[PDB]
Amino acid sequence: MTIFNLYIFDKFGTLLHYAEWNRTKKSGITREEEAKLTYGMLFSIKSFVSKISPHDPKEGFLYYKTNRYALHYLETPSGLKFVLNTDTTAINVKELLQQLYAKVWVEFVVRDPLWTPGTVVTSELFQSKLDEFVRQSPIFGIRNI
Amino acid sequence: SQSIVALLFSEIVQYSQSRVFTVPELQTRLHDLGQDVGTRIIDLYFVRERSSKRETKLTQMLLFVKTTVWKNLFGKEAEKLEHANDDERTYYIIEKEPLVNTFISVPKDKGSLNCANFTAGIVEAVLTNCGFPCKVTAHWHKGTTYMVKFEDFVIARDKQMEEK
Amino acid sequence: MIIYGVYIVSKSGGLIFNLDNNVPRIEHEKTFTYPLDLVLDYDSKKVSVSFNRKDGINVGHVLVAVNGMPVNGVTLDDGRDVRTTLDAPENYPINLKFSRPKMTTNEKIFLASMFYPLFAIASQLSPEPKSSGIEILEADTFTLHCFQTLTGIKFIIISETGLNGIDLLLRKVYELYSDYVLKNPFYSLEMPIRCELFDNKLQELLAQVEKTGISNIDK
Amino acid sequence: AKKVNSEFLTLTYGALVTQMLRDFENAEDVNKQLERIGYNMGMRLIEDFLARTSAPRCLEMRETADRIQQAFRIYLNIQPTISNWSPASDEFSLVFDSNPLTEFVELPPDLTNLRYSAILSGCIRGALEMVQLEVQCWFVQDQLKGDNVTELRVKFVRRLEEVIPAGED
Repeated sequence: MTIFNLYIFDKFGTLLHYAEWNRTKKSGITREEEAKLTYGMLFSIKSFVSKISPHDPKEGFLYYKTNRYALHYLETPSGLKFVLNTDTTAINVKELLQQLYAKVWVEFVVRDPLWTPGTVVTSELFQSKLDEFVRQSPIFGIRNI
Repeated sequence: SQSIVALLFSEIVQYSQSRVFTVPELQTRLHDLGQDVGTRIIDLYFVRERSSKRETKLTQMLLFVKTTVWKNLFGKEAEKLEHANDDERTYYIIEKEPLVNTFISVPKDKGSLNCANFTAGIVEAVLTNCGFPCKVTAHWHKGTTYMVKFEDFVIARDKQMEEK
Repeated sequence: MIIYGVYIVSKSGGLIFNLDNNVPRIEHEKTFTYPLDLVLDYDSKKVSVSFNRKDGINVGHVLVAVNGMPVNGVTLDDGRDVRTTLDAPENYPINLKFSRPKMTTNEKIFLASMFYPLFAIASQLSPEPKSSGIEILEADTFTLHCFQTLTGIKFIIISETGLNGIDLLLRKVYELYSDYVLKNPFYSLEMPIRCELFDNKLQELLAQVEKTGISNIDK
Repeated sequence: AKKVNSEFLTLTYGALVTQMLRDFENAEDVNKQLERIGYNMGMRLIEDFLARTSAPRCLEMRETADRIQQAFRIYLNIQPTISNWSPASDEFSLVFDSNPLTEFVELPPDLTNLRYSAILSGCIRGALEMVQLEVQCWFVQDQLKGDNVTELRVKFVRRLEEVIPAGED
């Protein structure tokens, strides 16, 4: 029962890649507009907290939850965004996304000469390595702090 | 429930607030409802809960009818009774529990008076049907308080039978 | 356990009630010398800083008072403007008050307004089928818990981030809701609920939960 | 605990009915008026019955049916008894032996066209509409009309609340 999906968005708000494993609710929206909608929503939540914060939001937003699934968010200071869907309840995954960034992305993307900056990744090695790093802990559930 | 009665009474107040234009006549309408309640409760409780025996004398009937009506209404007698020398017609019956707050109360800008008057209406019904025509005012003084203006022929009548 | 604020919104999503539990914003003063490393930037009624958040003056710390004299949106109380005051040197060395903009009520209305879709559009195109929306949104230094009435109204409150056992507290605020809507069912969602009786009953729920007992369901 | 005496609620309901007979001459108007006030009752009755218990929304009709019978036994302290289903299981009948509202009151013969306890049908209506659920309810038999016990109909024509709590609004 592995993760549903995983999203990437640049500091300009463009969808880099979407990998799906177990998402089932078949989308009425073509994925690109959906990614745009999600990036805008996340931006909205950033503004939302940055206004209604009692004090400094050092890392600001963390994630949101539903009763029957959950989702988590990762912020990269360069402005790239990380989003994946998980189940509601298992270990946290903020760290797991940090790791995926610092290893899989920084290795199999930027250190790829044939990925031009700010486009869609289409590397079969980045694809397969994402597949395997997810298959590392195909764990579903978050209960994130 | 408690809350079902609170809801039905909110619809009471709202039906008034609809087909009534200004506040004091709304309180009048509440008072009418109270008369309706008393008109039959008093005859009920003559027997079952009032020793089945009539009581005529003023202060005894006041206090005992107070208590019996409150036991069979909410099961909570009024917390105190004041009868005032400075106006022998002026008595105060005061209960910290408002019947109204089963639903907690109204706007505090438009209507100074509330259900307090409707309870006062039930009071007026039972008094005037026992033999004690009286006018009752509800005041937001020391919580829900009341004041009773008995009947003059009545006031002379008991003032005379103060002795036997 | 300390609650920063409490809220409820309607089928419209309009902010029906926004009691705040007295959580102040930080303040700073320091005897400012020649032009300040605080990077002051004018942005549309905000006289803020964009960089060099030093000494506990966050970026979002809007200029609040100048040299004791209050400062208003863009200019000051006395008529001086922030720019003219600042760039004139010989006034220095001086004190400047700074703090964060307690979003005036209307702004809070706007905030609740813009948030409502996120509730209703919490990826309704979810992975998981026939899903359900948002309920829990953790954040940096607050956490949002919402209780859908399961049909209709939304119940969102703002609590200390590191905490559990609050959804039952939401159920009890739901009970307070029922208590009040007993008042006048005509007093419906369309108008907002500002009736000081139920409201002090809520602040007593607050009073209980400020003390230890959130077990002891007593409200 | 309900902290209140059944007769006092009955007297308030009688006060309403008599006051309607006075203020408005016709039974049809006073009945539709009380049905409106009961509709507006339901908008708070249903949320209360949810605050007492977060019942499941709906998988089937009889689930709503025993939910509402639970609620009826809650505030009226009287256990109802569901019966008379549709072949399609969509609509059922509801049984009250004696309503504190309905009872302690009989009816003057002029008011036969009046449907007295219709405040409950209004209650059901508004209760189902704040819960975004479309139903039709009328008392097919009423204790006062010579019926053994008050019998309702509950015609759940269609739906307005979806499986996700986003819903249509």
